[PDB]
Amino acid sequence: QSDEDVIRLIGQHLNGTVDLLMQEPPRRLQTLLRQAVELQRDRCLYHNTKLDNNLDSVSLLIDHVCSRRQFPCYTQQILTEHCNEVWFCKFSNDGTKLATGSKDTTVIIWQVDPDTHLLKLLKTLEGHAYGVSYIAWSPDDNYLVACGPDDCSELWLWNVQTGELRTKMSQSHEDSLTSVAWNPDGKRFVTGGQRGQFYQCDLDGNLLDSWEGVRVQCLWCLSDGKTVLASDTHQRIRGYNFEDLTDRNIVQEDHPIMSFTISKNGRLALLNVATQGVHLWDLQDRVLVRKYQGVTQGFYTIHSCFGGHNEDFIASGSEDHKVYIWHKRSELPIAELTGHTRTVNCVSWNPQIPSMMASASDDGTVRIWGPAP
Amino acid sequence: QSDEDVIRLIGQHLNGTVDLLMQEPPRRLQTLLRQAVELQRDRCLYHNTKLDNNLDSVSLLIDHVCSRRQFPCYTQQILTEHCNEVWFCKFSNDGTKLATGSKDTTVIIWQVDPDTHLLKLLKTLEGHAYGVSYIAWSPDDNYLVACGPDDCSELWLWNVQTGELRTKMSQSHEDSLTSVAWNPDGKRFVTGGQRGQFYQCDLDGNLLDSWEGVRVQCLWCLSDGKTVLASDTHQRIRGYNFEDLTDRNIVQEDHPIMSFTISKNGRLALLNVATQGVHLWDLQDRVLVRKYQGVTQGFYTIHSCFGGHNEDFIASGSEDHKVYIWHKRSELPIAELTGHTRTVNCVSWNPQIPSMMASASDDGTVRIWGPAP
Amino acid sequence: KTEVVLLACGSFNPITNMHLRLFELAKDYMNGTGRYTVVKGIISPVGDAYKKKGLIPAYHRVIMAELATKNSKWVEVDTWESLQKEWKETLKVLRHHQEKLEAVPKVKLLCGADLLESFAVPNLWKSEDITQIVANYGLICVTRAGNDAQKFIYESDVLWKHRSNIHVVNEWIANDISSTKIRRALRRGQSIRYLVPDLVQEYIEKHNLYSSESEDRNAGVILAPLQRN
Amino acid sequence: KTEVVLLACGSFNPITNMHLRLFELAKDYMNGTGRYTVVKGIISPVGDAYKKKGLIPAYHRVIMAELATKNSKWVEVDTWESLQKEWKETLKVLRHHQEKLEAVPKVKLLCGADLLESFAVPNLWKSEDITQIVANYGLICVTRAGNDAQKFIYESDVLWKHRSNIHVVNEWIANDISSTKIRRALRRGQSIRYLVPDLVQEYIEKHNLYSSESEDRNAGVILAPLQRN
Amino acid sequence: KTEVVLLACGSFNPITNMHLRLFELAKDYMNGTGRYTVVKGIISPVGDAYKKKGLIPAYHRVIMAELATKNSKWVEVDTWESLQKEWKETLKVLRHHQEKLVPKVKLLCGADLLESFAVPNLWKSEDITQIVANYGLICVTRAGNDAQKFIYESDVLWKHRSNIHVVNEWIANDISSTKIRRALRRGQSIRYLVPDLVQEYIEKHNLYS
Amino acid sequence: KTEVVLLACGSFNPITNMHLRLFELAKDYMNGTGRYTVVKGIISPVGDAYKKKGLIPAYHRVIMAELATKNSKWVEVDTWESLQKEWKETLKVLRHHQEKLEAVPKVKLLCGADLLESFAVPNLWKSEDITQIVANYGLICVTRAGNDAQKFIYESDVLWKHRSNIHVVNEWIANDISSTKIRRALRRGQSIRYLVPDLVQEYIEKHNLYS
Amino acid sequence: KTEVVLLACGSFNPITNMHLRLFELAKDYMNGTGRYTVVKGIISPVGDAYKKKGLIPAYHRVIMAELATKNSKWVEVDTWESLQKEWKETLKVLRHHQEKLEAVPKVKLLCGADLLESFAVPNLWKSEDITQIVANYGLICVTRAGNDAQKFIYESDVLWKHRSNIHVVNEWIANDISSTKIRRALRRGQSIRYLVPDLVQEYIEKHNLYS
Amino acid sequence: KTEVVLLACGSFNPITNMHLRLFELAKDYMNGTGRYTVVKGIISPVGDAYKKKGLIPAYHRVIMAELATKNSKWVEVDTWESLQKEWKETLKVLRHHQEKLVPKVKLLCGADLLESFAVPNLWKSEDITQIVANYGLICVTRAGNDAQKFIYESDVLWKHRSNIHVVNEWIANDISSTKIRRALRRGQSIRYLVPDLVQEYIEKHNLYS
Ligand SMILES: [Zn+2]
Ligand SMILES: [Zn+2]
Repeated sequence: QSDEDVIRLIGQHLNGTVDLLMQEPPRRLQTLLRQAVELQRDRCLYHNTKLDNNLDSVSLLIDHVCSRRQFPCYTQQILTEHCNEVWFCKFSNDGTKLATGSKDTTVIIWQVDPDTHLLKLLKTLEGHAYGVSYIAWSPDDNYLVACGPDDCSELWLWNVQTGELRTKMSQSHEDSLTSVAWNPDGKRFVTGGQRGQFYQCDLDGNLLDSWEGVRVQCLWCLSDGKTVLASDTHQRIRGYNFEDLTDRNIVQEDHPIMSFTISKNGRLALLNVATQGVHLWDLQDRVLVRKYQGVTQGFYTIHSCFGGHNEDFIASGSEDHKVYIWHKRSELPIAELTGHTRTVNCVSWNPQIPSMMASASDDGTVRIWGPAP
Repeated sequence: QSDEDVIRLIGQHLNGTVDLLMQEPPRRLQTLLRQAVELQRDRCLYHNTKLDNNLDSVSLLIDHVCSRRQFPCYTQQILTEHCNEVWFCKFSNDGTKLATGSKDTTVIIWQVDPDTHLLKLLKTLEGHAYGVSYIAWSPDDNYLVACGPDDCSELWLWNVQTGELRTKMSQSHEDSLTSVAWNPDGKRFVTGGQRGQFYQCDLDGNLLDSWEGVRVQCLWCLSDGKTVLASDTHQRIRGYNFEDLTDRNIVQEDHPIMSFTISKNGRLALLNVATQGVHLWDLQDRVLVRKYQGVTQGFYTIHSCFGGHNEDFIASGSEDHKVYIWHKRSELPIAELTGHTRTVNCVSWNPQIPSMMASASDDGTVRIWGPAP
Repeated sequence: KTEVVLLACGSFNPITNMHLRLFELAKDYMNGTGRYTVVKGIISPVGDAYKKKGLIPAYHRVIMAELATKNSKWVEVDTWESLQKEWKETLKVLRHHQEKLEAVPKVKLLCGADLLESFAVPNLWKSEDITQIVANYGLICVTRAGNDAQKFIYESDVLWKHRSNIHVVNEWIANDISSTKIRRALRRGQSIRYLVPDLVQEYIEKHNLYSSESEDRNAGVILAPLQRN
Repeated sequence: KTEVVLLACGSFNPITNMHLRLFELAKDYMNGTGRYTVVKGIISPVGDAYKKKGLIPAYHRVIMAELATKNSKWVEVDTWESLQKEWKETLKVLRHHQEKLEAVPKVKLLCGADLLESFAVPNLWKSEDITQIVANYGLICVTRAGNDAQKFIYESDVLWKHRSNIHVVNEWIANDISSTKIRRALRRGQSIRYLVPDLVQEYIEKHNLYSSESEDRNAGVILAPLQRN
Repeated sequence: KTEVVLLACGSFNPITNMHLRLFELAKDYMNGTGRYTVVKGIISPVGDAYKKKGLIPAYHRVIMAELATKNSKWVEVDTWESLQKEWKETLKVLRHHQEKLVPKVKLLCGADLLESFAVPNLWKSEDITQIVANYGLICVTRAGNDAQKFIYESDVLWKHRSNIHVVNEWIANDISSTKIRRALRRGQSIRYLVPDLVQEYIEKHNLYS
Repeated sequence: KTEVVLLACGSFNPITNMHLRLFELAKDYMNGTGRYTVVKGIISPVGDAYKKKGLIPAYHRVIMAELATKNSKWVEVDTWESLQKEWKETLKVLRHHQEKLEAVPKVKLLCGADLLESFAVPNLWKSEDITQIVANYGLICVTRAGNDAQKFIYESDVLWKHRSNIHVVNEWIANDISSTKIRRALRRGQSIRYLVPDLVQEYIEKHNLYS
Repeated sequence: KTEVVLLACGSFNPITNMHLRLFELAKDYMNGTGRYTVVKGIISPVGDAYKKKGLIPAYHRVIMAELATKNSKWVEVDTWESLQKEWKETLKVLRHHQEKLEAVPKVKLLCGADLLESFAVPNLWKSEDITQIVANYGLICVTRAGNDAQKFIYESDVLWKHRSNIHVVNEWIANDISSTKIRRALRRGQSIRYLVPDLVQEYIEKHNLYS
Repeated sequence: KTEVVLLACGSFNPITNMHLRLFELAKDYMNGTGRYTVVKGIISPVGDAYKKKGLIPAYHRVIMAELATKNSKWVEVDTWESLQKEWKETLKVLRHHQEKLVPKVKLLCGADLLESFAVPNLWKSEDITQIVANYGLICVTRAGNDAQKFIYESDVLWKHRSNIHVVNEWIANDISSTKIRRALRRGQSIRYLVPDLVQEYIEKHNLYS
């Protein structure tokens, strides 16, 4: 019966001396092993979907698991150096540098030592009057643009090489500039405000283009070099193209869109929603994919991010004084790690090093998360 | 490498002459086959979780699938015999008989021929003044109790053997009796109304017990012979025990509970919810399990049921003039089969024959569903 | 401080915005005086034995009131009164709720302008009942016109003697969306949105509760307290 | 029949229940007259250049109005007016919306008791503008007191001559929850539940919009139309 | 533009200036509505079969109305109700004139008859609905909110609200018949209250004393 | 008993039934009080020297007033006031008519309920003027509401000291056809028949006075 | 000029400043018109034969009224009405006092604004009774609102025919201390000082009349 | 039970029955509240430094008030404001009596002073808040809704609403000083409007003519 069937299958597979073994469908033994490997990958919890998917080069003696030793779960450094709050924090494009923007007057650069993956203050920048609320790094990490709260009528452009303030910009006193986005060309940026200003500006401080009629909250310049995604007030994200003056609709929601981020593949959008949690939208099909369950977020600006290898994990902050991490196939959270006292608003993930994470709190801590000891 | 590892595993498994085969962990080849079989079962769509789960007696030459030939998808008979509406329809406990309750004056018994699985009228019962809205069969299918709409102050107990009306019951003219439930002893029944009557009555027409303070909508007598589950007005299902006068809380919801059914195992509760769809609650842990997505149901009484082998499929009606079926592991519907004109409210499944289904409509049809041709 | 539980027993046919704005105002006033602490409010619709004109059966109104107070965190819809076979006086239901609260907050009756004016209608209230209610439990009334309530308290003598237990609450943000106007608008076929919670409105048109036949259903029948007294 | 698009341009600081009950009443009346077919309504908050007293910035009010009209199936919150650098007169915004609707329904201004009374305030309206508005587009007013509107139309002459385009709509279910009283109650610390949609209320307490500092922000500054005229 | 005929069915004991002002106001409003055209107005005094109090014989009132309307160009007096020996109803009279008269007839009244609709159990609701639906109503009042208030409360009137027109009057003119009779009883002069010919007639015949 | 002559002033733009009814009510009250015998009434339209208030030329109003009173018997129209090159205070008119009559019945002024109010506004009437008017000739006030006139008399000190020479007559018929309302009705082309004497209506229609 | 004697009736349970102020206002008005000379005022409390309305015995009220008018000069308390075994209509009281005075000044009744209203309710007053009262003696009505009294006179035919014998006096001080309100204040133990003469307050406190 | 002293700061030209009725009503209400005890009431006429119109020399008014309050058992008249040669403020006077007087002082007024709080830019908001918070207010008004209306509109008053008591008066007594002066000017008798001793004093000295 089953034993004879298994013996027959093994004898067929060994044909690739079975002539004496016979006395004593297409290739079928292999596909059973492939299905077992597929189930093994499915049951894996902290999986990684690159070089491990769409492959048939896995061992068979021991069941497949992925290591969670390289996974941020243990706090290491509490960079208590600011005074009032740490509103924002973001890693550079190269992974070497971190920039944390506080509440009073400071954006601080922390350099990591690749020998030991530990951070140290490098240089400090002052002069901001109403605080720092958004930071955008240049594509080559040579300049950073820093913008303050909703009533900041000017923005400061810096020079990370030295710390000197290059030409600041201010079109008018009655203005608001909250969001910024760099261009892939690395020589222009698009700034936008809540009042209605939606500009297109040169590095030296000139103005190249502008629009009217749209109250933009968050911007993002696509890889095509021409399209800019903007968040509206009617709970939409729309694509705007200059030199064509054209606009198109790709996302519509039922609540304010507080913040959004776009993956490096330019395919998915991860966005926070007020009175709900975190949503994921596919722009090609304009279809909602996931609705991750559980974040205490009312009408408050809370940023989230992608992370892991091949953009596999989704990290976010909340008002529970905790930090949430998700795997991109599950409703429920993976690890509700705690440690903060006040609220957490600008959690971030290292782009290059896959095991460094930053959590900026409301009490002035920039707690750094890495592998467990 | 992999080829040598596979050869080594096969050689080890064949040890249960490999001595010449060597020249030319515990048992590991078997568990790979078991995992492949588990994945095969997982990918199966119209699965059956009995005698096929918790077993290791499946063939390995051809991938596992379950038949769809035995699955209700094609209409066969349109029993257009009533006049106004067909409010209710239910199969007997033995599977041989069907009872359909109309709007004007009739409950009609249809007998099935086991040779060809086809239905024919057997006997008719008249006398009801305000219509029939709920029918309950005796445990041995010897009597049925019929109750009308919300203002029916009397209920009719019949005799399926002959059709003679045994003692009808009416305690008072200012009364309402809508829901009924038989006892496992087969000699008493619990009736209940919207006004507040909640009785415990003998077959001959006497009264044995009663409660006060509860407006019951739907009742269900458990297998323990003492406990009765009742649906309240505060969106709850509570357990009541007589001879102890005790009550306990097991279910709480946020919307009216229009109807509910309890599995033969006395473990799960399948219940409709107004302004949402169909919910499943585990009574032991008092935990919601599933929230099946998509049924057009406002403030209207719509009944659903369990079905299939080992209570595997979940069937329900809706106001879309369609009928929905679900597998008990998925959010989305399995087959949104259509055919009706007006609304569908009392869909039912045969208890014994696993391929017979009844759909009672609002235009006077009792459409019978069976296997596709 | 002392703990107070507000109890409202009326008709609620159907429930509107004012029947909840009353609770909000009462809680505001009681917590603002620095001498009380409101912890609960109760809605108790009256049964069908009241024999009023155009009164729909009880369970419809109970389900309406339950739908209205779905989001509120301190208001319940207890329904002991409605299930009694015979009509129950106000003193009896007050006593029942008070003695249930023990087997400690004090229960206080929530009232309006109409009931204080109805105290003067002959053969509608027993004097012993009136003095018991005003001098054993309490009475809170919210009115458009403060001077009308003060004047009516002044004219009598039992109310004046027990006047330290009657708190008059003024309200300046006007709402007079009475039930009769709601029913009249609903019969014609207008829209009653933004005067009732949405679920109540959807339930109303789903069941088609209010029409001329229901409106003209109790004509000439003596009101229940009058017949008994 | 003819198609009507109602346009309401006011303050909406903050939006309350009447600002929607007005649309419901207007739709009821116009569909019941048997000569019109209302298909859309528009809310257009005024910009910050109006220089009124205690006016919060525009985007707060726009987001409030968007939250309020989330479930409505025929009401939009278009905001072309609010983004203009300079103050725009009523005739200009009416013309803009009408000519946008083409590049056909007729747009009709939705009004109340206050604006028809404000027509008489000197140096607040140009006569050419008044006659243009009343005899080219239309005017609908809903009032507590009908005779006040009729009397006001009677006294003038242009309004009387073009009186077939002014429809007075009476309302009998009272609601006068005005914005000033809402702000006053919100400043003290009372509860404004069941007078505003819940989302607006939660957004209000979250941001702490209304306080004395926001209230005393425009004192003595001449109102924008008066300065320009 | 439809052709409409106005009908007044009152006691007219006696006739004063306010009734003719009512006719002028109703015609002005109806022509200015933009969809109507008034062609004829009829005054029909109530007969003496009513057996009321203070009601003089019908021939005197008919002669008084004939004197009053002599100078008008479009108002006429009909003398059929006075000659009937049995008290007929309003609906019967309206039907009779409609058949005798194509233009449609309409009824002239004030705020008194609209209120008198709503007294407890006096008129038959079928009679009210036939009067309102088949013929119509013009309700010229000195107060505007009260007529709409009465229409709102009454279900039949609200159901047939399209056949009722209320005309606001903004000139105070309250020359009721009772006040005129009281003034005449004591010898007070009523000149310029009543037309000259009919005042001279009353002074000559000593109708009231 | 004593004789008395009633004199009324104003603009009369145009004339309405209200003014004629005012003479009739004043005459009835004076004959009924049992101490006087009214013998004459005089109407004095204002001339073309007053500040313009939409006032048509004097001769139009004068002939209108004559057409109104043609049927009457004891009412006359005096054109002396209209034929003057300078505006005259009403005290001068009272004095002139009294002097003409002497060349002797007392002259009593006729006024509405608004003159009593105007007596109190500051810097409009001289104290000696009001003293002369109320002490030498007197007033008759015909009002729709009598309480307000009594209140106006009560506050003013001169009127209270001379309260015996002021009479108040109640009007129990509610008809106040104000000249402004009828002028507005004329402007819109409406019909004013039965509110103004027939001859005056015919004349107004013929000459097309207001447009 | 002619003489006149003012007579007032009622119950006076108790007596307040309102009634004395009514006497003073009537005297001032009557002397101010320059046709009369008031010489006396009489108060006649009702005796213990009327239907009870919470009325204390007659002698209490009589001595209270005497205590009130002890300081006054031209006001007297007549106890003939109280010392009778049968209730008497006010016409009989008027006749008796007029006969006593003759054994000659005219007697004028004093009444408030409520007697005029009571004159009109059906089946309470005989036509001949009102005719005699208004034609032979006359009334003086002291009212807070004068328009309503004039309206009440205007409708009633007998009063209009005898309107020359009815006088109306306006009260410009708003104080109406009704006996019912002050009785209620006494019942609750509150203080009524400065609303009633000091001697009467002391007497009421001493005997504890109302409780 | 706290000890409270009532203070009246008015012109009192002249004194009439309503002021003493005010004192009686305020004492009755305060004792019947259940938490208070009145021990003394003070009347302090305004001095002659005001330089107003119709204000007689202060010594005459002081003598009049002394005559009026002679028979009372708990009311006294204070004569400090009259003797001051410079016009002092209300808050200064309240402070002076509080230091001279432990019982707390409170102010007696009507509906006129509560309204006069809200005139545009006359008082200083700090002054109003000290008066209301430190001392208190008793507002014996003939109208009840109006005082609460004024308290609702004013933010300071609503903030300090616990130190303001409004007492309703249900007996019409409107004997204002202006009406008394007008009556005295023309020789009208004012007996039973004003206490007997002070009326005799005025008649003897011919204060008003
Ligand atoms: Zn893995
Ligand atoms: Zn399967």
